[PDB]
Amino acid sequence: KEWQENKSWNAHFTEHKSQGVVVLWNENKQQGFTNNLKRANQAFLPASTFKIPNSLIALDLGVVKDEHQVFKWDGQTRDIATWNRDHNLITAMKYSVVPVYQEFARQIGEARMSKMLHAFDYGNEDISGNVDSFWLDGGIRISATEQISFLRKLYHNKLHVSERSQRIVKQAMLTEANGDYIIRAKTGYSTRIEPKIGWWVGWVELDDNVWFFAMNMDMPTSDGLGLRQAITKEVLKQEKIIP
Amino acid sequence: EWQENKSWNAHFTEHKSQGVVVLWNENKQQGFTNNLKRANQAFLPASTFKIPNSLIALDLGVVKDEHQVFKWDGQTRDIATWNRDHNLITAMKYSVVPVYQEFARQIGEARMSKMLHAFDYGNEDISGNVDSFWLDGGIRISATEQISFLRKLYHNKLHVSERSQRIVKQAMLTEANGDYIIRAKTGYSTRIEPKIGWWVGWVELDDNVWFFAMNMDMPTSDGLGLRQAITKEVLKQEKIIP
Ligand SMILES: *C(=O)N1C[C@H](NOS(=O)(=O)O)CC[C@H]1F
Ligand SMILES: *C(=O)N1C[C@H](NOS(=O)(=O)O)CC[C@H]1F
Ligand SMILES: [Cl-]
Repeated sequence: KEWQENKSWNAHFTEHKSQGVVVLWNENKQQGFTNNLKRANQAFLPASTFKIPNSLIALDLGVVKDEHQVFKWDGQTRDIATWNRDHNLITAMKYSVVPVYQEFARQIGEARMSKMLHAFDYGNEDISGNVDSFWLDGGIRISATEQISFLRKLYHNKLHVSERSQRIVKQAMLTEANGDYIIRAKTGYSTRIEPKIGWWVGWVELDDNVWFFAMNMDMPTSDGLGLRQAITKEVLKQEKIIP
Repeated sequence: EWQENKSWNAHFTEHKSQGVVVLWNENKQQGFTNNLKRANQAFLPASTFKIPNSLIALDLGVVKDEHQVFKWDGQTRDIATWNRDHNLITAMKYSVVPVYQEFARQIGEARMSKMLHAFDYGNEDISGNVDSFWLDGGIRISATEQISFLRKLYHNKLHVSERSQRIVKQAMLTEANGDYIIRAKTGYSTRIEPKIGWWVGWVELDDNVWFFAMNMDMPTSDGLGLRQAITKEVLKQEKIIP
């Protein structure tokens, strides 16, 4: 089959009194796997996973020159300590620094953002709402399977932006690497509009294959945020993708 | 500019080993070593030569990109991971000599010689076979010369395309987590005394980069793990990694 439902993965959610979906895509076999085919195709606010396309657009338009360019703290002190400092594209991604990406979005502006998301075939392509918040409380919606379609294009340098912009964002997505695998990914937490959900989207690079992944889960409180990565890794371990 | 810290000798002594670690603090423009003399002694690069080889092969279009497949020739060699297909990422990870021998042949002596001059790489001498000179030929490079070369690569200042430099830095990816990223290449000079192990690269932190280059005497393959282990003991002592 091209898509396979594996309800056995539901145990990794229920074991934590959680609900959500993991979607995997085996690039060599062109085969997908999920615990929940319906939720795999349900569209949600992307929240901080939108830093991938936002970074790409900012780079391709020269809003961001390169991964070294420094974005000065605005002096407004905020809840998350790591945000109250200067950043570059690498640290802004790592610490998911909202204010930096709000400024990128304002400099990209409404018209270029809407055109680029259409060029990317990104989710419902709807940027209705505030130009500097629509991915957290506007009209944009993307499903786990749509996140995978977008990430496969980025992985292959097939998005309609320069190869250089694609290579810089994939560098900035680096999360973990050892002698067994490389993960390039981005977390999100949709907190403003119900339902509150966590995201983790990206891919696992092996020696001879790539496994794309997109997961979301109900996230009523920040208490469960570590389960985004932990449930994903339980599934990757079950499927013998990582040791 | 250069500070000798003989207190690091304990990390070699403790493992009944001899060698040099060179660190470079990019933000402060300050270098540190256990041994100024050995830091400036030139050795065969062995598999550390895969960095400049990769760069030249990408810049000339001998390698199209990091996905291009180099087919196994069906000849069983001693290192099991070599006996299969590779791309640039796995060829570097497993240090696959046959792949790089073929790159060196397609590049040719003339283009190889000019590019190592452009890189100011070691003694820029490619005497010996086009496809072994880094293991038993004329090319030699010191730990301090590795750092100069790596700093250029890190900044995209080598005389090759930006694209070539980014692709090789991707191929050098060795380890990453929430505290650091290491981009590096191992080597083992086995043919001509002194038999040594290399580990060269850098540690990316949020707010700085620490370049490193280490070699150590390696009389048998037993000690190869010490290249990374001793380097990490020094990085942990200097509070660079936890
Ligand atoms: C993004 O989804 N953000 C920014 C910040 N943290 O994001 S992340 O899940 O840690 O990557 C707070 C949640 C939301 F506003
Ligand atoms: C290069 O140094 N090589 C190739 C191979 N392994 O190299 S490495 O130390 O693992 O990078 C065997 C020794 C030497 F010929
Ligand atoms: Cl990378």
